[PDB]
Amino acid sequence: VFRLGNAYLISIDEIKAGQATGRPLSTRKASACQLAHDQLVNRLVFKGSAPHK
Amino acid sequence: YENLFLRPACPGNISDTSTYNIDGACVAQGDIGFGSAVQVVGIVDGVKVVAALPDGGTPYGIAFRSQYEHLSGKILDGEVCNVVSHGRVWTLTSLGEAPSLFSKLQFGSGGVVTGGSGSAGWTFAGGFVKHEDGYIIEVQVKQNAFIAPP
Amino acid sequence: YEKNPMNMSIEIPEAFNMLPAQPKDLHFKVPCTSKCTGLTIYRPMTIVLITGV
Amino acid sequence: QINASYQRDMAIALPGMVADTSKYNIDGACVVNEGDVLVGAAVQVVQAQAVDGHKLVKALTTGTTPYGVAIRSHWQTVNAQNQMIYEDGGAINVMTSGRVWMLSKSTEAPTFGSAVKLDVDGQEKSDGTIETTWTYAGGWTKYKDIQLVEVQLHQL
Amino acid sequence: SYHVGSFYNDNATAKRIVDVIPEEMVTAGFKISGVKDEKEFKSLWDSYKIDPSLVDALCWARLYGGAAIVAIINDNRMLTSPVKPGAKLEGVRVYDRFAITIEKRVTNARSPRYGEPEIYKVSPGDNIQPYLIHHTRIFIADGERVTPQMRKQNQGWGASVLNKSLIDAICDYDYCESLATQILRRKQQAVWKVKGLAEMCDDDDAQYAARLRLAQVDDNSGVGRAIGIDAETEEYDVLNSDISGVPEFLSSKMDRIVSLSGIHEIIIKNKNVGGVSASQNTALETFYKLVDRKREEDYRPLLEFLLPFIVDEQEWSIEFEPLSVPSKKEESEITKNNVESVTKAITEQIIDLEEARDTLRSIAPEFKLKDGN
Amino acid sequence: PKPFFMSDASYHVGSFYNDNATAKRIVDVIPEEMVTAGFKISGVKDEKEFKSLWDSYKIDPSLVDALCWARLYGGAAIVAIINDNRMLTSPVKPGAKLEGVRVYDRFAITIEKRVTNARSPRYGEPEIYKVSPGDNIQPYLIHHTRIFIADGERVTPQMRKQNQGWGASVLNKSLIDAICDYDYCESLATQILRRKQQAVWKVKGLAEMCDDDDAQYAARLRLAQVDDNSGVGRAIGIDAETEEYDVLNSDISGVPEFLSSKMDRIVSLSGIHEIIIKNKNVGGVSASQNTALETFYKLVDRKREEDYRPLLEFLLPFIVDEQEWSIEFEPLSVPSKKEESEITKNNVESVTKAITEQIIDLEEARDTLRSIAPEFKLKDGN
Repeated sequence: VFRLGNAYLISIDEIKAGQATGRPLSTRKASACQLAHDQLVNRLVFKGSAPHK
Repeated sequence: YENLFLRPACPGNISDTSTYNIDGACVAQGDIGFGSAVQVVGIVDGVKVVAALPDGGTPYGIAFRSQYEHLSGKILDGEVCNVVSHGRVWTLTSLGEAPSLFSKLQFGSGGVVTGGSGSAGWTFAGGFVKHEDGYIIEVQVKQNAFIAPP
Repeated sequence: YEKNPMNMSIEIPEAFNMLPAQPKDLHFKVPCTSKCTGLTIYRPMTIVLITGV
Repeated sequence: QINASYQRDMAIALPGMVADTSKYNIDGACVVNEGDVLVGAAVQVVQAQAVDGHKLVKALTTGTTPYGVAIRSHWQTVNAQNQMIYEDGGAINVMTSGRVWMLSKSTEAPTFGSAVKLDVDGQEKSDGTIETTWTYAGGWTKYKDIQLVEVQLHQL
Repeated sequence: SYHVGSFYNDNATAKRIVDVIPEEMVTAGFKISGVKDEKEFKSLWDSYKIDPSLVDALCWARLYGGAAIVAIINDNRMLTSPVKPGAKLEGVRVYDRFAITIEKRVTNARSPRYGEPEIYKVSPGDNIQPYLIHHTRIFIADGERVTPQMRKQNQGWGASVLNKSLIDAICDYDYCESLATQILRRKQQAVWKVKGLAEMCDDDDAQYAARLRLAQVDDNSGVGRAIGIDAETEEYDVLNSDISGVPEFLSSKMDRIVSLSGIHEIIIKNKNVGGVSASQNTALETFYKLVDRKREEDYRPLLEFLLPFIVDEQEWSIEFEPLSVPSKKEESEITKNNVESVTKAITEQIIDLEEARDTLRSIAPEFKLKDGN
Repeated sequence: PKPFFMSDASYHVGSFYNDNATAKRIVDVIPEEMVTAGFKISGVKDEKEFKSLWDSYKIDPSLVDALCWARLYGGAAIVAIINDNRMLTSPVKPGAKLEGVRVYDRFAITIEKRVTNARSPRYGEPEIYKVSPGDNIQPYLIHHTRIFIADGERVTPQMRKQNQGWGASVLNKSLIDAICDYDYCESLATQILRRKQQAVWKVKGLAEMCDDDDAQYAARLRLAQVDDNSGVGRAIGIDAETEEYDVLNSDISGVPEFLSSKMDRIVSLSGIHEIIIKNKNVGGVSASQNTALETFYKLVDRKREEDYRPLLEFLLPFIVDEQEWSIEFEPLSVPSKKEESEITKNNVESVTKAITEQIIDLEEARDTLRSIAPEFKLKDGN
């Protein structure tokens, strides 16, 4: 069994910054991580990893 | 994504909040003044014994200003001492004019900055102000920069 | 020697305590501190040390 | 018929155990390749994946360049030969900066602030042939028949 | 400028202007009509003790312009499905504006509920998964009224009470105080003319000794002291300036603060007028007018959202107790007047004992009475 | 640039409080009145024994100071030990026992156990508390039922989560520096008073003598001696050619108004008004301090309902054995013989002026009469 992980950065100024409409930058950056995790799981299933056996 | 500046600008204190390291498990032999380079003369039980820089030594860090540990005004013999091993710090100097930015500093006797043409070591960080008919400079200390001669 | 706090003492101004854990990426750091002074002999001549036994 | 009391001291170091909470940096995105490594030994990097990003590491050999030292971990290490090692095809915790206790083969205390030299098998030695840029941090102790030294590392 | 949280938790004036109304409003209390008795109602109310949640919920609703509350009901179903009729709940908790989002949209022609969101997604954080909530369990509290051409840009949510006009009105006050302190510091100056003083080179013991002498001399000047000078070489003069009108300027700034706020001085400055003895009562009743006028528009919907989950009785009404400070002597006299009014002339018509007693404790007395005939 | 061993806000706020008297007043002038106002309980058979237990337990000063540090430090903890045959870590079964109460400040309490079970609505709150007073006593663990945490003022949740769910001090930086500027202005005012008048004496050649000389010492001694003896009824002689004697003066005005404005800012920023913080009546009106005090009682009541009562339902069920009861607060109004005499005569005539023709009988008439607290004693009976 293996473990997976990543991280993201955000600043208080960009938290302050507002947009006319659309999902907030923090929410988009948080959804990107989940999408990356799912894509990596799919890639591990369908392509493998030689160094990790 | 930026680094904040630190306001009081006195000798012996830190000038920025960038990555720094403070080695607080040390003791002093002799007397040391805030803002001077120190050297490691020995190790006892995980404690480093430091003294003021002589001729021929390799500097290890710079004494750091604290308002609880040192009630006298300087560091006294047999006292626990704070030493900065990595970061930007204000140092006493005997120079007259500011050296070139990012040059290599050279330490005279007593742990004062007197040269700006060294081969390797600590570097000038761009700060140069005046203290007491003398000046203060800003040095960037790195951990493995000066290596003890075999 | 004569056991009486008026002659010798060992004092503990602060007992052992654990500071709150500082989190980092995927681990924690838990520091601890305490204070002590050692042995202070206010009234000497009440202690006899026989050496070379 | 008088009472008695006894006093005993713990040991102060272990192989691969982190010396203190000063500046340190840990690489956890590596994978061991072609064998197993010892907790408290230097390792070398073969290649770095361009897209995947995982580094491939193995035990230090002759003519190579050190990159870091594997550290202790009660969860990622496997127990063999009465010691913790990292078996092949698993994530490894390399240390790239900081103070750490390393296995040594020397017989005399070193000089504080001097450069470190290693053996061909990743164990420090006072007169090794591999030259590094790490330094001695002053520590020098001994566990039960095991010799440990405190070494300070900076980023390559 | 825009980080309202700093304004809230640093300046006390913003704290007051955002906090003073809702907490006093809720602590005023309310009464319900159509119920068999009130002792059990008050017992269940102060057993549940949800008023801190109501207070801070209304607080962030006023501040951020939007907030949500969820009440969890004792029911054996998943929290996504709707509710069968009943009167149950075991907990109430509030989330601020940022943790709430609409999830699925209903716009069907038959229901007049079209355009009213049906399902919400809530993301509290605290390493727990965001979840989905049906509308019937939650009530969204918005800020104040705004034009639709910003309502639909703000995703159907209100606005903060701290508009930029009030923000900079608060901001320049501290600027004025700092300038006042500076002007007070700069009342007078002393000048010491010494020909050739410029000829000295700097960072020298000469000027160090000179300024030390200046310290010694000026530390001991005063009414009963005189200082000697040399006429030919150097002289010593003093200049001064006056101060006036600064208190009036500051008072005008505070008056503008109050005017742009909308709650008046006996509440903001906390300073009595002093020159009149009986106008503060009218000032406070005007404050009571404004707070009740604002209460009717927001506090009531909370009540009719929450009560149908506690009351099993069929039909009821809500009354707001007139928020006035009562008082022993005056309340004793009003009880006198009411007790003589209730039975002074009723003895001659069909108004009988059973309804007379109902009337006499319908008005809340200090006179207890056992239930009976 | 901070020490790791423990925070410094402790030292800052503690030193400022124990130093400045205005801090004493601003952080103590509310809670003691709030608690000493008293309260009543209804649904209870009698109140004499209730008062007997209350003043036999006499934990009121502990409560006072507990609320004091809750206001000051932003957090305080109060623990009541119960008479039971179980380990102090274990929960508390229903009962009416208590034998000791004691209070710690913000710094001695930490969280130990947290549960997020979906079944209970209690998930997400400290189950067990670690208490570490120090005083060479090992830190120990207390169940949730035994600890009550007194908090200060509400803060935004993004800061509440940063401050481990604990409030902030009543002394914010604006209040602190507003208080600080007063003393600086006071010192400036004293300096202005000192520098009202200055006398100068110029004599050609005084520059010729060099420092630390007997001639200069004698000259300055003579200057001091003569300056001592000058005045209205005495004259000083000088030489026309070689000496001049000048005097300079300046005016002072507006200083009392400036200080009054500073105090106005202090009272407005504090929230407690003048006749209680400045402690000076306006004097120009006879009956406006009455409305001032009634507004003060209004504010103390509106805040008191939010903090004092939780102590009541935390502690009372441990001493009251009855099933149901109600808590009511005394109206904060100083009574007076006269006015209480008229109110009691009005109440006694209202209770039996017209009840003589209804079913209102003596058993409830006496209850009504002695419910509104009279000075007319009446033992129990028919």
